[PDB]
Amino acid sequence: VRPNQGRNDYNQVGGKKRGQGVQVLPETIRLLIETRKAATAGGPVGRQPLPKATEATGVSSWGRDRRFPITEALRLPTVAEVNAPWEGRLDKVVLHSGDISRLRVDATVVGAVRSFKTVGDGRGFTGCSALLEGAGPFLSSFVSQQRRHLGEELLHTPVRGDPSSAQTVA
Amino acid sequence: RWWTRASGMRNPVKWTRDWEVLNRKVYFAFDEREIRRSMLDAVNAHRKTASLFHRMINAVPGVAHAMSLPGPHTFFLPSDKACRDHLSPDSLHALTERVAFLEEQQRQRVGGTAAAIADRVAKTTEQLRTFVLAHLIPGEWRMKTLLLACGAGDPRRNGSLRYQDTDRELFAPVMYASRLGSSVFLLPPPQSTDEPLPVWVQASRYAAFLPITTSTNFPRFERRSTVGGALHLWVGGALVTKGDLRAHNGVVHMIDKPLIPVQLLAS
Amino acid sequence: AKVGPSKGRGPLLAKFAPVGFKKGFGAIGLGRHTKKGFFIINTMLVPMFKVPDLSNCKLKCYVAPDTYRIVQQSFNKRE
Amino acid sequence: YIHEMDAATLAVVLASLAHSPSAYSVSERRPPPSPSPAVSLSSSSFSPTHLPQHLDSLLALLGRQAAATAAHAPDSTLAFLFRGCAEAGVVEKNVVCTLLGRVEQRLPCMQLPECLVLLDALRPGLPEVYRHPRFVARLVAHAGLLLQFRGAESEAEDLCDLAFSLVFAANCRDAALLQTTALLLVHGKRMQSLNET
Amino acid sequence: PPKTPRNVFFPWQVFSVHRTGAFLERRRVALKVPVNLTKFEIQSYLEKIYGARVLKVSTLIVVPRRRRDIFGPRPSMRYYRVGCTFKKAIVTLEDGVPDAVKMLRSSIELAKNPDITKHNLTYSGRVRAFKPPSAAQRWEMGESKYAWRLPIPNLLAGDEMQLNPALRIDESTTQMFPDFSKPFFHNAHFNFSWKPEEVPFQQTVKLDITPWRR
Amino acid sequence: NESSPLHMGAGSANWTAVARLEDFTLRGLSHPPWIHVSSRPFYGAGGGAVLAACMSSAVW
Amino acid sequence: GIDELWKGSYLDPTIGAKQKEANAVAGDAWPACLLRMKSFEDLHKLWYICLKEKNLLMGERWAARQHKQEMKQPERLQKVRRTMRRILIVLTKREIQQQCLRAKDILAKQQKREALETRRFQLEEKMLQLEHRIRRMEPAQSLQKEAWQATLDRYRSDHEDILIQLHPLRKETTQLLAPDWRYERKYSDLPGPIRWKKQYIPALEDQYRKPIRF
Amino acid sequence: NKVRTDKKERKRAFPQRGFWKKQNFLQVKNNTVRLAFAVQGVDLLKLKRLRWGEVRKGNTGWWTDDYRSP
Amino acid sequence: IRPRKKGMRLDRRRSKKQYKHGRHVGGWNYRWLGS
Amino acid sequence: GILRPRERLLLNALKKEADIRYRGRRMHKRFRSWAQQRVRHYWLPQKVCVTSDPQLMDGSYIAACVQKAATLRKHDLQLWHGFSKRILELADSLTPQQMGYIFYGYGKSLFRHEELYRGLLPFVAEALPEFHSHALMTVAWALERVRVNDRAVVAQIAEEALAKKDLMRPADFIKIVNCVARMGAAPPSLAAALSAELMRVLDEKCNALLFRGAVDHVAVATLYSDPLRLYLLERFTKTAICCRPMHYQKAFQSAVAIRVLHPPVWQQLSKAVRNFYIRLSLRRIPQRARRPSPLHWDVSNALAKLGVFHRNTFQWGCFWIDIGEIDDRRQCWFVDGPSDFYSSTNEYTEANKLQHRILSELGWNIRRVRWNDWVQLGTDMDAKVEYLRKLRERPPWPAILTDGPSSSRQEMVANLRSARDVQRALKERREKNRQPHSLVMNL
RNA sequence: CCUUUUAAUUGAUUAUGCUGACUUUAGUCCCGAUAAACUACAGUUCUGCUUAAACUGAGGAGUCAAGUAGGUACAAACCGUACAAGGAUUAAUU
RNA sequence: AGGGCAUGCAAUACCAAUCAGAUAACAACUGAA
RNA sequence: UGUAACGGUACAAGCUGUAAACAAAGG
RNA sequence: ACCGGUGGUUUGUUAGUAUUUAUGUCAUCAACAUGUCAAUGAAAUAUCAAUAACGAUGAAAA
RNA sequence: UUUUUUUUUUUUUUUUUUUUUUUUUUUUU
RNA sequence: UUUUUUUUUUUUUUUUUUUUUUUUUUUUUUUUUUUUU
RNA sequence: UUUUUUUUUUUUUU
Repeated sequence: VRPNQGRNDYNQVGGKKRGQGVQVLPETIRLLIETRKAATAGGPVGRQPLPKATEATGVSSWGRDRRFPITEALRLPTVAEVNAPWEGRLDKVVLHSGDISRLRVDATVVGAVRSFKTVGDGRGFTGCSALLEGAGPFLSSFVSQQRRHLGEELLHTPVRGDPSSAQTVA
Repeated sequence: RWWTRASGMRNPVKWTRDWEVLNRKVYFAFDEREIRRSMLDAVNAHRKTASLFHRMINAVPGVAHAMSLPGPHTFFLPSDKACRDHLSPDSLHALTERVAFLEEQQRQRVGGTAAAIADRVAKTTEQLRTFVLAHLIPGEWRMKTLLLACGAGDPRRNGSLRYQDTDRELFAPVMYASRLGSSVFLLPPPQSTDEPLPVWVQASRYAAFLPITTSTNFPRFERRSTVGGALHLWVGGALVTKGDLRAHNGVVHMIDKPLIPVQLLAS
Repeated sequence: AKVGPSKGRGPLLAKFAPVGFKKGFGAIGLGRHTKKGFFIINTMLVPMFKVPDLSNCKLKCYVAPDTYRIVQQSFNKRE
Repeated sequence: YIHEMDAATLAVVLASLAHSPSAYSVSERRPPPSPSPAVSLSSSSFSPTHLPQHLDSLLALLGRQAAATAAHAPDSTLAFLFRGCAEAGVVEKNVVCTLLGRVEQRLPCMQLPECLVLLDALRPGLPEVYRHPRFVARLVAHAGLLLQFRGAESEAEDLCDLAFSLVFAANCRDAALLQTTALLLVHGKRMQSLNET
Repeated sequence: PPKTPRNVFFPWQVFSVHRTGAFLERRRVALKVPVNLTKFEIQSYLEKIYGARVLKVSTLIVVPRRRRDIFGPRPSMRYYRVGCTFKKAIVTLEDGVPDAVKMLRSSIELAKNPDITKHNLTYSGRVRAFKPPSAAQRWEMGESKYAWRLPIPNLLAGDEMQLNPALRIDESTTQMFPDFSKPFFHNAHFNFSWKPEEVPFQQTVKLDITPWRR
Repeated sequence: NESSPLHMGAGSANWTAVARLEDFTLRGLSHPPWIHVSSRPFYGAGGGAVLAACMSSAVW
Repeated sequence: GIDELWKGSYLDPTIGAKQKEANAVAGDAWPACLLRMKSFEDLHKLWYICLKEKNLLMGERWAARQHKQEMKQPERLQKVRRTMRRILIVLTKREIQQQCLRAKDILAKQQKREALETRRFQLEEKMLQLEHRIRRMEPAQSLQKEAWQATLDRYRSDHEDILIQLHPLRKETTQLLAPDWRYERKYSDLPGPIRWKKQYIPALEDQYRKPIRF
Repeated sequence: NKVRTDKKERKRAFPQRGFWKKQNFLQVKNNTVRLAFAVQGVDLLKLKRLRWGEVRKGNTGWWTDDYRSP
Repeated sequence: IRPRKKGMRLDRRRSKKQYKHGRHVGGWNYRWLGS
Repeated sequence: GILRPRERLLLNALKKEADIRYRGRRMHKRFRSWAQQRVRHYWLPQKVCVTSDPQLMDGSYIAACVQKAATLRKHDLQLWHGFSKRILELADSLTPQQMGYIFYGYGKSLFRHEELYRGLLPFVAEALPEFHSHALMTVAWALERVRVNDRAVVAQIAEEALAKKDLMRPADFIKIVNCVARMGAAPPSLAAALSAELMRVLDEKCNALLFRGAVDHVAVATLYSDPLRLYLLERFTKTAICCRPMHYQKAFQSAVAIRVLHPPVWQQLSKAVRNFYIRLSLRRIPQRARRPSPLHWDVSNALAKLGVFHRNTFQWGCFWIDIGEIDDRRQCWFVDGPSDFYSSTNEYTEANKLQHRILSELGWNIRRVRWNDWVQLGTDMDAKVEYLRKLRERPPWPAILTDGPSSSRQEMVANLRSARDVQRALKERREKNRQPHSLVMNL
């Protein structure tokens, strides 16, 4: 039997090693979740006459309720301002850390496939799936119709060192 | 992480080297070996192989109690294949129908038609019990025991079983260029039968090729079953593919033919 | 003492001990132990040796003695 | 240590970041003797310390981890994970696909308590990726079998939640299902629980 | 020593040749390496830096023996050692290597000639040598005892090599063929483990354990 | 009196001695004593740039 | 190839004594003066050349040691060691430059961060006081309530701007706080390493895990 | 022991008449070495016996000089 | 020390006993560096 | 405690038996090793679900799925066909990397479906310039395994390989060469260029381990020039140690074929080199277990009924013979099949033609029996016997094997389907005759 | 030198006293069971004991000690020796 | 102090009821330092 | 902080830490 | 008058001084082994010449 | 052929030792 | 009769576990869904 | 006393 006897820790019932494949009951999970949920129960405060900016320029936004916030592009600091001390060039360049999709901009550059098909995702880069999900189903139809209508136009590129050709293409 | 950890090949323990004493342990480890499992256990283990038998045993009462006794016994377990290929379609279908009927009766219990059901079950149970019990034989009869009994070990009777040869020029021309260009043993009667059981031995096809790949010292002279082994045991003209299924109650042998009593045999 | 580091024996080693003592000399792992005594080796943990091309190299291990005087002479010009 | 989290931990973690998180919930190092703002934890008109937009980096990782952890999650935790991802706002189609698949796999093995939490993921305002017709059709079909063969086990509160889910979340139009749910709430042997719910 | 990182740009390992007093095969070279390197790492070092062809790499641990300061006019009785702990590596190169590099030579002690004596000696306290079965000796990938007479090999062996084993039997260490009828040994010419059919029938003798019963 | 390196190492080794209710103040050749040994001396006329003095307090 | 280990050395059996003596000659070690003018690639190649020379030298060293004799021209080793040290000195200074620069930039940003933080701190307390004052008088209407609402409205923007401005700095500041495998001695060997201290995570410490690495 | 640490110096104190000579084993060992050199074709005994400044090419000795009068 | 005896004893470094003395080569009065 | 004397004996004997038994198990275990290696530098990091909706899948997703299925050996028709259907739809949005993965998966799975290969080939042909080593290797490797020759595309593959030689891997280069040689699509000029590049590749960036893979009897005698032949042969000798039976066999075959076909080159070798090969033949080379095919057995039964003695299976030095007559050993038959010919065609393979010519040279009366001709006979024995008899009276085949008439996928399918039922009806009839059915129970 | 002082512990044949050297007993006592031959024309000395086979398709049937005890010039020195894939397909070269 | 500085002395204590260990779900469960 | 092991140095009661007895020249 | 640098006195000419290791025991434990880092000489940057003798340097030697 | 690793079976830690260096955006080629 | 072994793992049986999973090494063979048996 | 693709998990047994 060895001299291991007498110790209170001898043949202890239940242990770290013993229990390796046991999961907590859903009761605990539910309890925790509910507890966390029920921490900010209260009435509204402040004022909200006008709706929150959640849409592009021109288009109004009163009915389309959005749970997620949207960041403004025109409000971000520039690299020069960032690097300035306390008291082209980098005066019009911004390096943002966030969701591209959730950004109000005039234009967005996207990397599409050669066939120009929106199936699941594009090239897989960061934000492509976000962008394509945000975009409505009619994107596919528009691109499809455009393909057909254009045709030949989609099979040429400007000549290197040809600014006039680039402008004509544009 | 102790004094010694060597195992396997490198066994620290010391064993006896004497062949005389070593020759006694083999007998104890092979003949006087003890088994915990019963006959039923062995039978069940091969339920897949003998489903018919496995089901009949547990279906018809009496057989289960009979096959659990402490006294030594010998059992034969015919194969499903054997049954299928031996039995006629009508007999096979009729047997299966009655087995299913008994199983359905038990399922109904656990879950003049009333009078007729009693007579039908009474007759079918007796018929199947008679059929089943026929295989059972009192006493423990081993494969070696039978083989020796059949005169397999007698030099005066091993003449037709030891010297075997075949045309080597036809099967190994490259290695031979110069050539180019038993008795019946009677067993005790079964439990549900009075007639004895004859047993004999025969030479296998494989036995006639040993000299081509083995050192032989013969003196100067002056269908085929695919089962392995040099010798084939025929118990009542049923070939044994497997045997020596030792148990706490006896032995079990698998035969390639279902033994049917005369009482069940047609005219 | 008869047994131990007291007669120039030094620290215990695999060699100087019964079978079963586990002690290496410093290495890098290249796999893991299974539940049956086997060992699955992985090629991912092997280091990579980087060496530039040496087919055409003008440089040598040592410097010519005449270099010293030439380097020295340049200093005097700055005066 | 996002990548070291389990399903259980990750579900609650996700929920935390989705259920109107507050910055004052964090601990303090040698705070003043007076109480902390955490005592009240009421609906504020502003975001303390940081804005909600400063967590997408972490969100991405969370989702990725969820994706991985999906395969070793019991049935009970699986649905909680599923709902938590949608609540959080996991937009990643590649991430969602696998989740959907596993959910589909494990669907028949679930029951009404695990189906209501599933249905919660199809509420309005959530991403449309989770609203796959092939998924919702199987879910609403499975709910019918549960109500048909295990209707005596469902409680009044569960039936009330299911009625709201089948009308506002799933946007179903099955008059037979709606009538069965209505009948099983007023005609069944549930007066004692209905009066106390 | 310090562990080797994943990307090595300035390796510090120093490789050198070790002159051993034992006999070495043609395609085998003995090197001295640290005690912190692996087979793979050793292989790669030579493969990338030197670019030498390598087949096999064997490793051994070398530990110096203990010594005592007993000699001299003023001994200290203190313990010490000569040399350092290292890894004796053995590399099986593709090409041959001269013996004058790997093996030692000395004229003062004529007995010290591992290159000349080859494996005939043990160079240690090994009274009995050990030699496992050879590749050719083994069944798998082993030379056949009956393949010499085949048609196919002879085709290849056209006026270039004789496959008949009867043309390569030593005459100074072989006995004449005895008569089967007459008693003779088995090992004289029978280079196998089976009784030839030519041999007449042999009788068997069984020991009597209880002769008194007669 | 038998020779047992296992016993020796399991009862009289570096990790086994520390568990002993002994006078550790005594110097030990093959033991981990707790006696202080005063370190490297003062500096004479060598280069001031190459005089070592600390390590665990300075590691970075 | 493998031949390089002994080719041109004293160990070479295919050359005479005069050739070995002529080969034995050497010059001066590469100084920091010259080593500073070279680029990364030249120093990287010179490192391997010096390593090859050290490997060749060691053999002779050991050979001599064997016979209890001094190696011919022992200064070569010293020379090679000095060159090898000087190359790494150069490289390390090159690295330290960049490290310094980085440090400087972080200190530059810290100062603005500080002030921004302070301001935000103040504004949050004022907003909380206004929200509590508004909440205390819910079931009542007055001018004061409107006034407080206006002021809170003002402060909301006044605070949001601060966070918008603050975002960039926080990320940048918290650069080195987290570990980087790239900078670790395990995954790299370049000058200018970085070390980190292990943390205590109960969530991990309370779990049963095997010492496995794959 | 080579280290000279055991109690093997106790017996040596007392005088002795003689000691064993493993001639049988030594002879065998020598023979094996001789054979191992003979197969290559170099004489070891000859070199271990010849006079310091003596030259004897091949299997030659005193006997050789007998008939070689001229 | 035996297994049974060793299983009920703590390490000496677990206590403050190691910083309550001044034994050193110089003598019995040791002063720590930078004191 | 203490034990009974009776029990003691039994326990000790049992224990002893255990030892004996354990000693008796590791006999044949020679080549085993506790240590092993597993390839892990190919799996993707991203997680996928094979059992997912194919519609929601993309190129990336599908690519991953295909390879994971292959690795897990989840052979499911229902699963694979959906993959193929979705791949056909998404054929126009596949990256070179993805395509390669797809190909590798298909090939590893041995999923015989020409419909997909034929549809994916043209897109590969257009994206050849953007292709890489791995993709290029996988394409050919899959194609070879599935036995779908494409001389139009395979050649292009080779040319792109040659263009990107400076970026390619030795292994992939070697495999490409091998594949090309087996498919038979390399004109003389291409062959020459391939050989010239291969020699430099082997001599500059190849080791013992990598060199062994360059050994191929079919390739050696049809692609490789004399200068590369000699170098290969010479280096094999040196690199023989680090080899396997699979390479040994190939080497031996190479030697034999060279001797038989190119006496000059053979003689050009050195004495030492020659000796190696000479001695090689004398050794016993392990071989995998082999047994007759159902077609083989049917042919053998017809032959035996005709009244001719022969053998089932046997080895002859370095070549296997389907049928060998005992009365006249010179005679031999060969039973072909669908695999013996390219997909949708009846053209013989390079290995089959090489083995036919080597034996014809060596003097073997060789006859061939096709399967499409045989199937037509149905389950009639007299027709097969007459068929065989008519063949026997005719002269043997020429040295140079020729191809059969044209065929089609439709025809192939039809034939296969037809044969499916024949192989089952014959088995049923065979099996039924074994049943005596004598016993009759009264009951 | 003389004179004053000195807490020097200041005084020896001996406690079978402690630490060392060197005489007498005292060229006394102590020596283990079995050897011999190597020549002036060929050869096999006697005795005690009796597991001395090293591929035959099979790792010689094990453990432990030696903190490396059958390597090396009639060396108590220096210098070497532990390869589980057996590297010499070294059946060739000269 | 320009640069570099393997490994061992069992270390979440620059903090916090006690009682094994990488410092223990309640209870069982106890105490002169 | 104080110490033990391994490696280098001339194998050592010293020095030293694989960069193992030195960078002294940033336009 | 803090704080940095330099110098001197006392402790102390009257007092004392320890760091490395061969050997004992299972362990606790006990213990002052063996002149000096050292030919000698103030100086070896004085030890020359070799064949016996006589010769050289040094206060002194072969 | 052993040792290593699961079980027996034990932080009943064999100082300078290990599948054990911070715990997977790994650039799949 | 003095009343004697079983857990890691192997085989068999029963299944909705999982890249923590078998070479992108190689051979052989008539062959496999839905609108060819 | 576990033997050749790695883990989790249930019954019987020569």
